[PDB]
Amino acid sequence: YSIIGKHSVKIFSMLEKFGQFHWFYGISIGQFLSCFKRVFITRVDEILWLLYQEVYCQFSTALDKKFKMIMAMTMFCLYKFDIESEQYKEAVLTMIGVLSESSDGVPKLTVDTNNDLRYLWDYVTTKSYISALNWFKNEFFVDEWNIADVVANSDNNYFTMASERDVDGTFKLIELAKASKESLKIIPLGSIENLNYAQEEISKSKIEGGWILLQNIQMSLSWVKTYLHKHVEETKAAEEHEKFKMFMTCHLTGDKLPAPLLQRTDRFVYEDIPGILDTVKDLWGSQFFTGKISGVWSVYCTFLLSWFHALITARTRLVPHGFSKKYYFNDCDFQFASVYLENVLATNSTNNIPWAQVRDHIATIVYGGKIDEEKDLEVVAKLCAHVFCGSDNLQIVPGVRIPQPLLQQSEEEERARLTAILSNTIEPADSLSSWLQLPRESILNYERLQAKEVASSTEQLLQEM
Amino acid sequence: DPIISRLISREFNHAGNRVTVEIGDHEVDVSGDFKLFIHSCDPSGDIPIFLRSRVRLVHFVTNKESIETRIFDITLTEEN
Amino acid sequence: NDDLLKIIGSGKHHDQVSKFMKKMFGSIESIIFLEDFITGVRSVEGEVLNLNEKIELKDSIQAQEWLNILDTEIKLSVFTQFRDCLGQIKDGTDIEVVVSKYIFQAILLSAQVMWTELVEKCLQTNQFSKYWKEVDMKIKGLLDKLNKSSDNVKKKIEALLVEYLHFNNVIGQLKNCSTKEEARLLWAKVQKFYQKNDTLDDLNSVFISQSGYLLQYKFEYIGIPERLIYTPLLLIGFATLTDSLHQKYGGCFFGPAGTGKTETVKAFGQNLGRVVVVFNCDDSFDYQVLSRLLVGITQIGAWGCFDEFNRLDEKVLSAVSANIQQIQNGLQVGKSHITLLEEETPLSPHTAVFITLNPGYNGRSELPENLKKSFREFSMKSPQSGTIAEMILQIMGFEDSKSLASKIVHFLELLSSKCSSMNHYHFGLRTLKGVLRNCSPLISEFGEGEKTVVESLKRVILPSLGDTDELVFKDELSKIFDSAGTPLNSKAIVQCLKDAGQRSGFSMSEEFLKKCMQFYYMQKTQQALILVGKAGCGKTATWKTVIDAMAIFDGHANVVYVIDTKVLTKESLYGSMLKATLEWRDGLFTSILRRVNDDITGTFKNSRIWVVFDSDLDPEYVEAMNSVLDDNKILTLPNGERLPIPPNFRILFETDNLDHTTPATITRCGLLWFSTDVCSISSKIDHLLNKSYEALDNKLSMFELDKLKDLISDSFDMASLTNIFTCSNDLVHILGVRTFNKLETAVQLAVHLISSYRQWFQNLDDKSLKDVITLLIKRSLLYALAGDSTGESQRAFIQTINTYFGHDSQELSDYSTIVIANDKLSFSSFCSEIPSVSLEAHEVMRPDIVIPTIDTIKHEKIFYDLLNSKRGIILCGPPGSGKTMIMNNALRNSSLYDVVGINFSKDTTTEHILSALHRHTNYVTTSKGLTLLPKSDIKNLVLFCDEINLPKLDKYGSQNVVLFLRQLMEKQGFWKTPENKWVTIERIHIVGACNPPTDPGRIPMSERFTRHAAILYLGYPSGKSLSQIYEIYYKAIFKLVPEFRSYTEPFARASVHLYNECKARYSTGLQSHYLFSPRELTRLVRGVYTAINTGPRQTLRSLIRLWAYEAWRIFADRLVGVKEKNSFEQLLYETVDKYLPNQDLGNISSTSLLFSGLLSLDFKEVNKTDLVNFIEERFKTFCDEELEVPMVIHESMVDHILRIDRALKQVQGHMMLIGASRTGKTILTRFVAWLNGLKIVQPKIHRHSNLSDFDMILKKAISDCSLKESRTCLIIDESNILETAFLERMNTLLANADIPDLFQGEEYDKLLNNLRNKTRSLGLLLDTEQELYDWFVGEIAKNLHVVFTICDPTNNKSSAMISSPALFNRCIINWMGDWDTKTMSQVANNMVDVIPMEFTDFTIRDAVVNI
Ligand SMILES: Nc1ncnc2c1ncn2[C@@H]1O[C@H](COP(=O)(O)OP(=O)(O)OP(=O)(O)O)[C@@H](O)[C@H]1O
Ligand SMILES: Nc1ncnc2c1ncn2[C@@H]1O[C@H](COP(=O)(O)OP(=O)(O)O)[C@@H](O)[C@H]1O
Ligand SMILES: [Mg+2]
Repeated sequence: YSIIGKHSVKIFSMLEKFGQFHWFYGISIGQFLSCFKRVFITRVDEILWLLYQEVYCQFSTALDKKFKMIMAMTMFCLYKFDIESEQYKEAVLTMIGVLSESSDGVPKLTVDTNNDLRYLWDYVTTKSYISALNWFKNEFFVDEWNIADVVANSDNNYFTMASERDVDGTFKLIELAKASKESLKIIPLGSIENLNYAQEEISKSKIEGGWILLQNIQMSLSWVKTYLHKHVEETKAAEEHEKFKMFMTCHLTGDKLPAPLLQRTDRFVYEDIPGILDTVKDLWGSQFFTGKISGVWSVYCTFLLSWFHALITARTRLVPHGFSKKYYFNDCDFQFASVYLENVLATNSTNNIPWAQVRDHIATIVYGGKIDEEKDLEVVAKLCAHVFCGSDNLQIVPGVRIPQPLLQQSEEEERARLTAILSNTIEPADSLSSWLQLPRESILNYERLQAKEVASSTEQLLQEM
Repeated sequence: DPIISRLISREFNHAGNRVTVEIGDHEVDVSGDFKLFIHSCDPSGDIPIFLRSRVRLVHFVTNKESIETRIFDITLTEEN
Repeated sequence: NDDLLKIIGSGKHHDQVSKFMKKMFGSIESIIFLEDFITGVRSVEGEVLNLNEKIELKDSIQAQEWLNILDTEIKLSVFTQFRDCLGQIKDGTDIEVVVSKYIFQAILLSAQVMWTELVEKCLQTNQFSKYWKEVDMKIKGLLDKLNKSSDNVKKKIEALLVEYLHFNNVIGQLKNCSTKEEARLLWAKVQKFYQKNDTLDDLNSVFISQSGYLLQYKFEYIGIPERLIYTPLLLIGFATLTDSLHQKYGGCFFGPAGTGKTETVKAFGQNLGRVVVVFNCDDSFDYQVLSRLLVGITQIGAWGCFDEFNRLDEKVLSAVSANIQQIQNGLQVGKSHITLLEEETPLSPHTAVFITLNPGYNGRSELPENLKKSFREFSMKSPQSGTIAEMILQIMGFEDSKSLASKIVHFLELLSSKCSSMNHYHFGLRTLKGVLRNCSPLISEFGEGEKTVVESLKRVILPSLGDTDELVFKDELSKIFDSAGTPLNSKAIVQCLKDAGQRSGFSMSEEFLKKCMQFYYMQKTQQALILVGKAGCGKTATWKTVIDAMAIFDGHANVVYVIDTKVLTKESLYGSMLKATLEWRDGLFTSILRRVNDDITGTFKNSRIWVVFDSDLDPEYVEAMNSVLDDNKILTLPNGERLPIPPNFRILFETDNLDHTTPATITRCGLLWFSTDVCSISSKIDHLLNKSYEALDNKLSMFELDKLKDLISDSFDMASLTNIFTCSNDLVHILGVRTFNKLETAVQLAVHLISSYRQWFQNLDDKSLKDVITLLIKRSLLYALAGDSTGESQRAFIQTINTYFGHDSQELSDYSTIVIANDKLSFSSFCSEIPSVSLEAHEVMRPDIVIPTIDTIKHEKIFYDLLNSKRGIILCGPPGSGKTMIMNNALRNSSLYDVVGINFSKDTTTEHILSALHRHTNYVTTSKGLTLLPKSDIKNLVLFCDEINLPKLDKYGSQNVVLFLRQLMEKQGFWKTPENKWVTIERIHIVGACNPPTDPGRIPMSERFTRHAAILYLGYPSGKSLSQIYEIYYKAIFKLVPEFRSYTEPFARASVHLYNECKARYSTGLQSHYLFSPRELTRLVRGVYTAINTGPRQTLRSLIRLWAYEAWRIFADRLVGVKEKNSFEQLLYETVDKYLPNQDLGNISSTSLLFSGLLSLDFKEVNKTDLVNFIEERFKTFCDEELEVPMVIHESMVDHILRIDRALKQVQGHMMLIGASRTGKTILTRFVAWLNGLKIVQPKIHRHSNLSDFDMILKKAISDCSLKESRTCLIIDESNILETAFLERMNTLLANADIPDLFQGEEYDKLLNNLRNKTRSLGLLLDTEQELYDWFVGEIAKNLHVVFTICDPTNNKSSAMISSPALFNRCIINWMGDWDTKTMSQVANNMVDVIPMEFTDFTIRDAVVNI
């Protein structure tokens, strides 16, 4: 048990250290105990490997993709350094050293002596970064739990799922409630009315047993520490209450949630990022709900914007190559752009040539508003050059051309036509370089960097203990 | 503060009936049914060397080390 | 409420409401009446609005009712004055006509509307050219009408100019476009001002179009505000603003300060006929007031801007941000009534909220989350400068504004890429705005031409450049544009500059004339000048020379106030307010302005006033003056005022560096960077000589003087010295001072040494006379270049001097001197002849006792010579090297000078210097210097400032105490800090000692202060002189044991060997406090005497052990650990065996030699067994009688008890104990103190204790020690020292033997009084003030005993005790840091003395303790 014991502190030390880097990354001793009990319901060797697996299965969920892979590389070294050869130890470390900028060398080869390790260096040597990073995850041979799975297994009425501002799992929770047990209630926390209606629907849903959601709490936070902090703590009658689950959405980058409330509630990180085409299809999808105030022509411009927005967002993640810093673009940015588009058509003739100041105003006020660096300001503009001015044929991406509205002029049919142009296309493997006009060589540079960041923070963690 | 100081070192002036301790200025009577305990919440906090040497330091701390001790109890209940 | 109550009360009056209008409108200042009727209102700008209908007023009318009519009519009146005017211009009327009849806000809007209508048509036609020239004409027309206009209408024209310029610019840009699409793009970006010729309700009739979006001009009065110049960037801001609002969103711009975020929000308001309410958030602003304002804004439908929103305190920020959401959410939805501040108040939909976000230390600030989907965030950027420059050139009187603007920018842009990246170089727009500002008066001289531009470029840019960059400027200025051949004002000023310096003593060098020229021309334009350069550049010479030249050229007198900026506090200087009574008293900077501004009783109109800041400049101080540096020219009080500054009143800043100041501060002033020294090394000497000659004319006849100045010229030629000054560098210089700044130390000395022997020059041989001169000049030249050198280096430099001087000319020797007869003229050169001292045993230790050496006399001679020159001396060197004695002996001996000792510490104040002086100085108000502070008695005074490189420095890094001395050395008086005037110090000299600043503790001093000092490095002596010196010390104490008179040399030789070895074996590398010096030797010598003077007749076996005990207590008590302590046992053994060879010695370890006067009547070695028993009987007693605490007496305790005993017995008894904890260092102290019959005072401090508390505790203990004769022991623990000052107090208590600050002023007089009472009582009356104090101090010095108990010396707070010199030098450091195995077992044994145990295996009790 000492051999079980020594490993488990070094594991807890590692999970504890994530809570130092980030506030949401918390772990109690009870959470580790409850996890180790699940491990039961060469004997010692298997029980040990059962621990490493069950810890990776439960605590992988409450971290983001970067820290998933940091914990993977680490936990793998925490096991295999004690278990395997010393020949093994410097070989895998000499590999983690190459991924990081610490050193670049060739590890120890013995024919058939090590095969899993022979396979890993092949990933690192093929300059393929993301694959090498995931190698450590897969070597755990765990089924990596989906938010649903986590929720189902979980035996608590509360959850707080943080996420980057790029996405929101609010819509994932809709399909999660639909697929099992229904009962979905989305509650924005906005202005006294929202909080006031909110606290009413809180006390009543738990007696009723419906699922409830508290959208983007972080903004209405002052209230949380006073009402929600006490309310959720007092509700150990929520144990008594009908099968009901409360959900809270956070933002990782943002105001720090009360730690007591946070540690009491289960934690997840939506990390789930849509492709360009799917975001285009998702932008265009709602747009039919609006009704009709404009011409058939406009729907073409709204389609154009759907593509545009989905292309800047795609680029937002890849920095430095891409944008200089992280910028966040919203449904607000699309809204303010759409409204200027309706306005330019409401003030101008249906002659296509109004195009010139459509770009300036989109690229410098609507979207270039938050942009401060001259470098990035050009990027928004150069995108507008491409997305907006088109005659007859646009070719947004290399696969897809959008032709300008036809003489038939049906507003029904053009929606259906422009939806059809989405359904014809199949998003290539190399989207990030083919569709976003930046080079492939840049994308690899980025892949390298996030590798280096996982590789570093792991080495650092091991030396610290 | 320093004033408790004489109460921490067990220092007194014995008298006709009374046991007096100097606090800051006034010499005050000690009962003897009187007890003293000092409580601290943060182990980051550093206490003065005068206190730390005359004080019986006891750590009621829920450590990482506490996991090693507690895992064996749970392991043995499911092993033997 | 208060203001509201006055208005309801003042209804009777009516007229008294006009005061409050300024507030509740923003635009207007006062209201106009015909008593029953209101004729109109006037704006804060001056502009007078007359209403259409004059509003009638009656008795039974409410303020509420009448004012509500006024708000209505004031807006109506503005539409009337708009349409009246719009219509007129449409009917072809000259804009100069309209100006005189219509309020600006009306004519502005009429312009916009007609402009727009004429350009709107012009886009179809393309007749841009016809309308452009047309507009250009209106521009020129408006411009020249401005020069002949009344100040009020002068604002109106200017404000319109900003607009007309924008009009033409946009037409221009339109004319030029490649296509019609290009033009129709550009036009959409602009604010286009339309009117509805369709509709009713005229205050809604005007609207504004931008980016497709429209915005109703509301008709609020705006007055005539200072209008922001339109830029592309500007329009953009206005464009985002409109784009937020159009979708019912709040505008928010983030970005760095100075990007004019709120000014935009204000400007965007005015353009739409709105006065924006600006909330300056967190200028300690009430939430309750904002909460009111927010309701007011949502009711009135106003626009509100949060000026720098991010800097608000988190609870407030939450509260406010939540409120704002109500408003922004109310509007987005269009809720009729919104609830905010727990009430249903309605919302005008005309309401909007604006937020400016300055960046934090972290980064560019963010909106709270809730506000993110409620506001639109925008990034303000500095304007690309070209565009701003063009306009500015246009306004002045253009010539070719487009060409100049492009060329000016390119040049500035180019300098940036071409010049070196140098600290203070700013080529940003600020700078070009400056060049352009400087241009306006220059145009007056020349033309609205490029040439005037070119002059202004070199007038601002060049005086700031340094020699490499000085040409890049010239190369690229003529490369970019060439203007002129010849300079105006070329002859006139120059002869007034040469004649100034001829008179002043200076040389007109290529550089000095330049930097004089640069200056002259800059005063003219700039009111604030900066002069930066190395100490001894020539600044104080340049400006003092130029200012002087202007009184010859103009005929205008000057009135100069040179203030050392950082000697005084912001409060001492600007104006300080007192915390409870809030009473405003003047200061220094404000006060000298009020002679000029408040009461110009004499001639000030025709005079010029210059206020110089000689000290280092810093943000804190310039920020409190920034308004005078601004276009304002007015001084802003913290409370009470703005004071306006005349054109006469010029502020200069003379300083050595800039690193602390902001680019902002630079660019308001004119900067004059002194690349190198104005003057030639020769030329300096030249002036310096003549400066020195002037002194002598007042004390030496013309015949004498004529002949002595002849001598100087022929003895030293420049050719010789040139090599010598170059060789100066090729040496090690302690307390480094540059060669140029050493010069004054030579010449003053040289002249004094030659003026010295003037009588022997009358009659002596002319060949021999040269030899006396040449020698003195060789000597004065040595100390002034090599005086701060090793002396091992001096001797090297001596040959270097002789080498480069004529070979035959009188050689310099190491100890070289000139000698003359008592009663006869004689000549000869003899050196190194020395007295011998004989002193009795009692005399051996005496605070003033010097055994004259080959080097005592050497130093003392030079040292005294420099004072005769009257140059401040800095004595620099190791501790115990004799700086203090040499200085003290040389002066305790002479009648001429009298010494005052000031000991400096980490944090010494400039009042401390004054307080020390107040005892020995006597202020007299003689009309000769006004106030003077000359020595109290008639003969000269010497302030000796010991540890001058100890005092610390501001957070910027500026020691004011040092600048204060600098002030005294250079300026010769100082400014009185509270009372506010100049007191000129008379006949007081400054001398200082200090350690090498490579040493720890030490702070580097400003060359601006040290340039005024002669620096002499004194090191340690010989190891052979040390041996010689202490022999004579043993000689005196062996008058007590005459049978060992033959033993004094081996004792003296041994004491030095012990010292030499301890110093080498136990260095600061092992432990900090391992710092030894000849003080230790002298300490040992005396320690030996005291043992003899009070011991039984001594055998040689006694004496050596007597010497050995003292040797232990002086050198080894401080030693930590045991490796080193055993090392000393063997060292002492090694030394006795080499110098005192006896087989009568015993165990020399400190455990075996125990010496005491506790058993015997005489100080004798006592028996270990006899002592332990003596302690046992005394500790029970001490335990019973005094606080009950039980302990075991062990071998170490007895050894320690004796340690403290010898300490506590000596006159000044200072011991600091380093004992870890629980060792008992505090308890043994209490004991030994009680045995010695010493009152134990133990400062009663706690978490809440102020300095004043500790002050009290100290004062009493001091007053009881002299005026009650108490004999107290002060135990200070590390815990007691709570603040920095507390330790500073403790230092003053040891280095001096009083605390001056406790007893100052009237509390000085009370002490002084009480002192006289007790002095008489004991049996002497003491006549003078000094006679009594010296008893008081001397009483403390012998009755107060401070023992320090510090537990972890490793700790950085407890480190500072041992660090501090005062404490370290005057204390006996003792080490108790660990319990040794033997002492542990001894203590354990007595504790297990109680025996529950019974016999076992193996001893039983012996084994348990060992475990
Ligand atoms: N034309 C000249 N001829 C001879 N000597 C000169 C001349 N100009 C300057 N000097 C010498 O230089 C010194 C000028 O002192 P000044 O106060 O200007 O130096 P500084 O650079 O301002 O020093 P700090 O920076 O410490 O104020 C004078 O002592 C003078 O001897
Ligand atoms: N010629 C001398 N005669 C007597 N003592 C001397 C002599 N030279 C040096 N000393 C000793 O050296 C020490 C000089 O140090 P100190 O007076 O503190 O000078 P400083 O303050 O510059 O260190 C004195 O304690 C003195 O005993
Ligand atoms: Mg000067």
